[PDB]
Amino acid sequence: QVQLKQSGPGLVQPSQSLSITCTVSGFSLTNYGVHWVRQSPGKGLEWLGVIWSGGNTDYNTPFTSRLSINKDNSKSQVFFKMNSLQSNDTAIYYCARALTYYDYEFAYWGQGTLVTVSAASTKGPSVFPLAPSSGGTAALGCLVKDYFPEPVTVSWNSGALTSGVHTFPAVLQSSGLYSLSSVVTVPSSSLGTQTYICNVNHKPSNTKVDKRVEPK
Amino acid sequence: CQFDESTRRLKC
Amino acid sequence: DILLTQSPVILSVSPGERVSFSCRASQSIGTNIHWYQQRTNGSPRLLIKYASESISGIPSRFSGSGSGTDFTLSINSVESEDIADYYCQQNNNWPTTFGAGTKLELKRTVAAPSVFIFPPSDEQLKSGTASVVCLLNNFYPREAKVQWKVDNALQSGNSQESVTEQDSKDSTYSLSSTLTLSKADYEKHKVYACEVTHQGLSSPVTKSFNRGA
Repeated sequence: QVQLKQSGPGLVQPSQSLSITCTVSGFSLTNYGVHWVRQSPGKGLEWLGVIWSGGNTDYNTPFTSRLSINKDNSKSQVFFKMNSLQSNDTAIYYCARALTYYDYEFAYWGQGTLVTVSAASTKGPSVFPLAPSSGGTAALGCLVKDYFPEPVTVSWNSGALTSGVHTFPAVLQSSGLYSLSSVVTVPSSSLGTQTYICNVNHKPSNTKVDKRVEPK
Repeated sequence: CQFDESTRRLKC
Repeated sequence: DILLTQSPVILSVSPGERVSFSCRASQSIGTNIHWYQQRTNGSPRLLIKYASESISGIPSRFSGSGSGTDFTLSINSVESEDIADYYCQQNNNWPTTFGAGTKLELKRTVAAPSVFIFPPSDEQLKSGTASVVCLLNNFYPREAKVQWKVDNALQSGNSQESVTEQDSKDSTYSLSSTLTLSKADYEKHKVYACEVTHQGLSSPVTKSFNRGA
């Protein structure tokens, strides 16, 4: 199968450079060009550039000066680098491949890299339990508090629990740190038999926490 | 409507 | 650069209904237009290429037409999994540009929320901060009121709300309201109440606990 997998999300300071690595499989960089697209609150979807099979590069006009795309055919890696970022350069950055080697209909996308431009510093979150205590249905969850920057991933029982899971959008607190809750509803009779763990990963800080959630 | 990086959805 | 205007910004339809998205170009671009779907926390998914040609693996209820400046993406019988934003992209002129997108919302029957309240954990109290969480689960429509009360005193300004996007299966929303206190304030009070107002309830529902028990 055809895939594109980009490097992790993270913080870049004002006036500093952004660097993302796009690793591909299911095809060869010598037969297809790799495009770069971003998606920002201010400007939405926005085509940035492309590196072709033969190594040539095209850059969208407002980025010719601060954009540089390179690759390594043998290692199947495309390297994205953009210089002197400002606040409005915060966006989801994607690498993508078209259907045919020369075209622009983007059938394959990377999972995206959320980039935050801020002179603040990284901070891992604390994880606190939302302990259960109607109609045989019990609610429980995890509180993922005081981290920066976005994002954080949450799953349940190492991916085995998905039904009834609600992970809420993060909200920015007055401290400038983010916070979210992730909940799941389960049968109350299963609280004695099953273990419920929320798997929290905050990649910008290499903070990885499994929190067991029990009735108090 | 503005795009939201947290949810990757438009927020209107 | 070609300007692409998608109309309208929000569409709200019911399951099984037909629905059309509109993408207009600032000048003629022939049939050089592509359509994309974006689900919650997803990357764009290619639906149609060159105005009308189908894409492998995309279900048949998706189709598109148009030429020149006026184009239409269509879903002839919409489903709950179709909840997403939809974009158009032109590539008749360099550089390729995207439209701003249309949000597709789904109507469904009124559903009352299931309310749960969580006191703060002793683990969090050790840092000197208390978070009281109120959960409104699986309700429709989105509008709802959460009123916090501590020892019958109305709380204002010290809570924050987060709402999920629409569920792809049952089309509901879920809401979290988090009331945040200092530990000193939390220890000085007893009765913590969350009152929920929603169209699906014939009375406000209150979930409360006494600190300790």
